Amino acid sequence: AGKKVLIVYAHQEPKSFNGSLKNVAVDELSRQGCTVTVSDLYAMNFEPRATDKDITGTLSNPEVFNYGVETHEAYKQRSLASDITDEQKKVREADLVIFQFPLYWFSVPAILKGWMDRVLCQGFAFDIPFYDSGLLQGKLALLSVTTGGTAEMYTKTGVNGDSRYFLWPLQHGTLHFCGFKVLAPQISFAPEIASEEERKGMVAAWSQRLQTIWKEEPIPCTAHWHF
Amino acid sequence: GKKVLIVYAHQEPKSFNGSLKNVAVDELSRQGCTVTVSDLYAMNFEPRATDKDITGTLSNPEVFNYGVETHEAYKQRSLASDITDEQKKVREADLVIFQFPLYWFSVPAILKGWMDRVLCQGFAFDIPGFYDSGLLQGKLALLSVTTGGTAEMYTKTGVNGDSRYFLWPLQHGTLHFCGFKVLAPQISFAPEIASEEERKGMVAAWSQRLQTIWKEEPIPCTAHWHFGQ
Ligand SMILES: Cc1cc2nc3c(=O)[nH]c(=O)nc-3n(C[C@H](O)[C@H](O)[C@H](O)COP(=O)(O)OP(=O)(O)OC[C@H]3O[C@@H](n4cnc5c(N)ncnc54)[C@H](O)[C@@H]3O)c2cc1C
Ligand SMILES: Cc1cc2nc3c(=O)[nH]c(=O)nc-3n(C[C@H](O)[C@H](O)[C@H](O)COP(=O)(O)OP(=O)(O)OC[C@H]3O[C@@H](n4cnc5c(N)ncnc54)[C@H](O)[C@@H]3O)c2cc1C
Ligand SMILES: NC(=O)c1cc(N2CC2)c([N+](=O)[O-])cc1[N+](=O)[O-]
Ligand SMILES: NC(=O)c1cc(N2CC2)c([N+](=O)[O-])cc1[N+](=O)[O-]
Ligand SMILES: [Zn+2]
Ligand SMILES: [Zn+2]
Repeated sequence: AGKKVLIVYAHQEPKSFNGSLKNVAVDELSRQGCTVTVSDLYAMNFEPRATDKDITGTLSNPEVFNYGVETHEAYKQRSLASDITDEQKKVREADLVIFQFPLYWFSVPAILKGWMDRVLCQGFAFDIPFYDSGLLQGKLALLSVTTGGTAEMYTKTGVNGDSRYFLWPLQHGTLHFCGFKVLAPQISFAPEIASEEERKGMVAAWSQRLQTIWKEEPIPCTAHWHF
Repeated sequence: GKKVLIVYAHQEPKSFNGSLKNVAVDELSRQGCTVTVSDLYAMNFEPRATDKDITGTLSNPEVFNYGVETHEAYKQRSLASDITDEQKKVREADLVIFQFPLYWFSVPAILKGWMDRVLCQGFAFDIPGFYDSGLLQGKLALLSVTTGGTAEMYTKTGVNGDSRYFLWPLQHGTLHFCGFKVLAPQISFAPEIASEEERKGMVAAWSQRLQTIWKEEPIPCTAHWHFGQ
């Protein structure tokens, strides 16, 4: 009872296939009785750049600027920019964080990379001394990604290599590092090339999966699993 | 008459990344290379991929698709001038160096947005016309990366796994995809942790390698190189 879900959504176009996957997730989780929140990064015009503007008032060291150190101190002293702290409050509350994005250069769009860079700061998401000691432990995360390339292109012997290869920085380097349990990713291959029956199939496979995500076991987020 | 582009992503000129950038400029300049630096934070480079990147009529205003609309805008010469400025720098370069701190096992978002917006279809690749037939064929690229984690942490049985694991999306998914020959990356491990002499050692090791980069062969940018299966 009482689950909270955050969808971090990174697509420019509401009528896009990513938009449809986002809306189906909202409708399905909402129908289940979940509390749902969406961060529509493009709609918020989310700032992706990691700068000194992220710290309100005086800097820890004005002579030489170190983003990691200065955000860590600002977090502790409650003087991070309000857009960062609004996102952190959403993450703190969520039991599950879904990231919904098109694959850009085997990775996340820059706007979503900037959300990770700015929101997941030391003191909040991890400290030194991460992974299993990571501060977001107990939370689930699940990447829902769309690609331009077909499934066949993303195999061990295909041009792009296994899709698990590009997931490692996101799943292990980021999500696991912060203490998340990672659910198996949802990959919708090459929707722009797909038939309208296929696109419907992939959208329904997504909603079908959402009906039972609370029963899913996390993946073993290991080198072995990805490689 | 070699031309070099450094795409540089650090907020602070006094940083370790700034030092590596400066010795690259100094050393390449001393050899007689033509050198350009794109200092992204200093340019306040726009990382977001939006419809502002296209001037003039969208091909399909009703449903906006960034890849389609930028491809068409490239061909029509209606991309925003900050994108076209960077493309002219890439077009002219024999060697592109990326210099950046590792952020979440990847590039900082500002540099990610440079890749997302500069390397568009028609310019960097076509469908078909990618990997070994990518449009930037004949050009060299080199990642010069700094990390918070030490070398021990970035081994096969280290906490982070091998450093080559995180290089795949950049080296293969992006640089090789666009037709670049990729040189072996320069990784400067954990400079904030290092001693004064070890930081100097790492700077001098970069300088020293640059003296001879024109003699280097590219790596085999393969799954086996990155992953050893
Ligand atoms: C900078 C950049 C870098 C990229 N790098 C990579 C990369 O490294 N690797 C890779 O594989 N790809 C890459 N791509 C391709 C990219 O991942 C795809 O273009 C994207 O995933 C397609 O998803 P979409 O939401 O944008 O689809 P859309 O084009 O918006 O939708 C596909 C079709 O589905 C339709 N649709 C919408 N909703 C529904 C619904 N309810 N039911 C049925 N149909 C519907 C739409 O009308 C549309 O025709 C890159 C693209 C860009 C722009
Ligand atoms: C959002 C974020 C995400 C991150 N994710 C990762 C990650 O996934 N993995 C990881 O390993 N790390 C990660 N880090 C750490 C990051 O990679 C390091 O902080 C960065 O690489 C350190 O490089 P720097 O240039 O900033 O060093 P600096 O902060 O500048 O410090 C290095 C020292 O070298 C000194 N120095 C400068 N020039 C010279 C010179 N000429 N000779 C001798 N000494 C000199 C400086 O004064 C300084 O004391 C992350 C950091 C942030 C903020
Ligand atoms: N269709 C594809 O296979 C494709 C398409 C694009 N662009 C056209 C959308 C990109 N990409 O931009 O990196 C990459 C791939 N890819 O398989 O690595
Ligand atoms: N020093 C490290 O070990 C380190 C430090 C940082 N931050 C403090 C600079 C990050 N990181 O930001 O995810 C990651 C790692 N890491 O090895 O995966
Ligand atoms: Zn892991
Ligand atoms: Zn390759």
